[PDB]
Amino acid sequence: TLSNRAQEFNRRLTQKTDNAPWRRVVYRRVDLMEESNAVLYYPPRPIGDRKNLFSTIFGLINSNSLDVYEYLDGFEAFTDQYKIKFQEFLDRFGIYYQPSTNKNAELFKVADSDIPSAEVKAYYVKEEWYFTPTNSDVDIKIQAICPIMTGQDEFGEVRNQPLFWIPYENIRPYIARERVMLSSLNNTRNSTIDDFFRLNLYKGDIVKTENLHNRALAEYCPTPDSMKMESKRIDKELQGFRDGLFVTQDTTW
Amino acid sequence: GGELTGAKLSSWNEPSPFGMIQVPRGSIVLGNKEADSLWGIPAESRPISVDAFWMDRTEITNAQYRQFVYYVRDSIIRERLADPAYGGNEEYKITENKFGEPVTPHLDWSKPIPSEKRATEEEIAAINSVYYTNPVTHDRKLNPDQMVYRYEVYDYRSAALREHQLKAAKRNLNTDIKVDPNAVVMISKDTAFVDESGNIISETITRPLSSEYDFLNTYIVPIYPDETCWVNDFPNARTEIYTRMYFNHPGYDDYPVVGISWEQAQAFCAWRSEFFRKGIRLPEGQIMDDFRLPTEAEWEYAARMGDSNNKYPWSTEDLRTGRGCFLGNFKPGEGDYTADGHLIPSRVSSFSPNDFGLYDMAGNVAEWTSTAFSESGLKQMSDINPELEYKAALTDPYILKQKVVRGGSWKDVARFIRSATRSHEYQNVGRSYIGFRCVRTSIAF
Amino acid sequence: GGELTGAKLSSWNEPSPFG
Ligand SMILES: *[C@H]1O[C@H](CO)[C@@H](O[C@@H]2O[C@@H](C)[C@H](O)[C@@H](O)[C@H]2O)[C@H](O)[C@@H]1O[C@H]1O[C@H](C(=O)O)[C@@H](O[C@H]2O[C@H](CO)[C@@H](O[C@@H]3O[C@@H](C)[C@@H](O)[C@@H](O)[C@@H]3O)[C@H](O)[C@H]2O)[C@H](O)[C@H]1O
Ligand SMILES: *[C@H]1O[C@H](CO)[C@@H](O[C@@H]2O[C@@H](C)[C@H](O)[C@@H](O)[C@H]2O)[C@H](O)[C@@H]1O[C@H]1O[C@H](C(=O)O)[C@@H](O[C@H]2O[C@H](CO)[C@@H](O[C@@H]3O[C@@H](C)[C@@H](O)[C@@H](O)[C@@H]3O)[C@H](O)[C@H]2O)[C@H](O)[C@H]1O
Ligand SMILES: *[C@H]1O[C@H](CO)[C@@H](O)[C@H](O)[C@@H]1O
Ligand SMILES: [Ca+2]
Repeated sequence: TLSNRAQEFNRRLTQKTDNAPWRRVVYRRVDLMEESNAVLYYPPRPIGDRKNLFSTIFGLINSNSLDVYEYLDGFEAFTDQYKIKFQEFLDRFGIYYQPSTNKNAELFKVADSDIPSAEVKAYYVKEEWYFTPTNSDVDIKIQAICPIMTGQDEFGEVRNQPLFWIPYENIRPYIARERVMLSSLNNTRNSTIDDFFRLNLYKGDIVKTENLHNRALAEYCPTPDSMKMESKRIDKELQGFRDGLFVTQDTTW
Repeated sequence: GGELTGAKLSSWNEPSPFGMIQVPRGSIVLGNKEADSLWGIPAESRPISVDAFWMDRTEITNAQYRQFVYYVRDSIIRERLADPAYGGNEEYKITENKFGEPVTPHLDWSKPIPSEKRATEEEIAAINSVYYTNPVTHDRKLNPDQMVYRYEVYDYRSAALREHQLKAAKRNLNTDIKVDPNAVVMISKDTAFVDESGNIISETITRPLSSEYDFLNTYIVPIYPDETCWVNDFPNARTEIYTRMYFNHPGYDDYPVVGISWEQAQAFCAWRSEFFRKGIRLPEGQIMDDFRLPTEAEWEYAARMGDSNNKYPWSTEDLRTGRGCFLGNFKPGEGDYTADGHLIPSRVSSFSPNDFGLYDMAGNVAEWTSTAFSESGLKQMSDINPELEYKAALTDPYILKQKVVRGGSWKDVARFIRSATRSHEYQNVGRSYIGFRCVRTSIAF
Repeated sequence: GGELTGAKLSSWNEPSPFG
């Protein structure tokens, strides 16, 4: 389908972090109920050929065109042992489905009202900040994303269940073609989900960081205010690394 | 032997191009750090560094492009004169030297073309073969379908890629990895030719990498300006006068050329490089760089005078001088193009230049760059000499053939004449508000 | 060849219409 020129260009447009002298993995929670974050949310339910990010993910999974992996509590394993079986996901999260009319591009039959495109209201983003050795610049590479269904908790209270991990390389080709609008004040669909992620237009709070104890911010920040404070502290650490890289604004000479 | 002296090379001579100013190496933060918040467009900024280069003082004018058009016309006429089909005069195509040794056939530009009044029937037919007369209006103009320019470009960067080494053993310096004998590298190139029927056949060839010819791209491009743009760009307007006179009136000679597509601009740059090389004497070993369209990073650096505090190609943050005179030719008022004195483009150098010495980097006509357009293109380019180069395949989707445009034009609002604003256009599309200027890498120490 | 001069056109005379 793709031409040779396009393949070469795409392989030239991939970020490489192989020999980076510095690295840092950060797990952020992106809330779709915020402006500049609802780009992944609109439309909550499909409008003709318009779907939000989770609708596209669910559609690709309905075919055999997307491999997603189970959300484990502590680590990410994108191996065949953890590959998600679609059949034992709808029953697990109670999504109504029927036998399909054709096994091609359709594993089952799911109505739009069944698909939690509007209930999925948050995402997990696994960023990797890296320092390029040849260029001496700091960049961010997205490793994986994970939708969070916000369905009500049984017996009361709200329960947020992460669904599964989507390796970003697996979904990148599909989300580079669907144009979206990046604002409510300008409805032109002049961008894509891939541009939204590559430009780091999402705003999330750091919920985890790759450390030597495998600790998550929740394990030592009881109150939400403390969690926000810790996220601010870690963001300050990253920005301070970037600032300390360079000395062109030091006037103590 | 002895001590370690140096094997100095032979001193070269650098010819400073005419009509060009020098832009020094430096750094700038491309983009703006604040957004409008009413355009709904997030602000993107990226610091980059560029090397020194020569940049055209003004945008290419109608006469400057007419020189290219006239060269193409004269070359085609000479090719037809020394042709049995039209004429047959061998004196217009040299095939042997003064000693009889076979050589590369080429045109004899010394002998003048026959004058129409003094030309014979065959010469007159050859001369008229490149013209076209309207049967209704009886107007004789150069045939756009005959004004085609042929040129080749060698892809030095692709040939230098490690994955494209002609020897398989040299494509991987990791000794742990053994070079597969079956491994094949697929390369794409462009070729074009004129068939016996006279139609131009252009194609993208994909084949295994085997030789240096895999890195040569050949183009035959119709280069006559698209004058109908004036009518097509503005429905329900009386703009056919410009479609008839803008490129053909002597009073518009110094106005920027419009209706030129990205491919035609590249062809003009190649012709300019060849023309410049033909008329200079270069010592053995001397190597020069060719004229080219600027990169969007280079253009933005030159427009803002290498200063990150400038939004426009002038120091002040306003759009008028202290006396109320506008600093460029754009659309300042609602339905009010003429507030600055000009409705359509104006004569180049009608306003004050840059600190670098460049005119009309804001307004007049927006200018082609060599960068392929991408929404996240600023993040995907390099830190040094940033460039996003794409040679689209012919059978590629149309969406992949967009190139970045910079500067703003006579029909743009003040937002789009800001040096950091990016527009785009398809590579085969010409507009009545897009021109271009050329750049040349300068070897300076 | 040489540098990029211009291929100028032949100047025209503009008549001023009567009345
Ligand atoms: C003039 O240009 C038009 C294109 O606009 C050509 O017309 C095309 O081709 C004709 C046959 C068809 O009607 C259409 O396809 C049409 O689009 C037309 O043929 C002319 O260009 C051609 O002839 C030129 C010429 O005879 O001067 C060529 O000039 C250049 O190429 C020479 C190739 O050897 C080159 O010589 C070489 O380099 C020099 C520096 C020296 O080392 C010498 O020994 C080498 O052989 C000339 O210097 C160039 O000027 C032109 O390439 C060619 O397309
Ligand atoms: C682009 O490609 C077409 C062919 O697809 C070229 O040929 C034209 O197309 C045909 C259909 C028409 O009859 C004519 O118009 C004809 O001229 C066209 O000119 C363009 O050619 C360019 O690309 C070629 C390519 O990529 O194949 C270049 O390489 C070819 O020419 C070389 C000339 O030396 C040739 O090398 C010679 O032959 C080989 C077998 C070997 O003996 C070697 O030592 C010889 O020098 C290459 O193998 C060819 O591939 C071509 O030069 C270039 O203009
Ligand atoms: C809130 O306070 C607790 C206790 O000091 C911290 O662990 C947490 O990081 C946040 O600052
Ligand atoms: Ca301009």
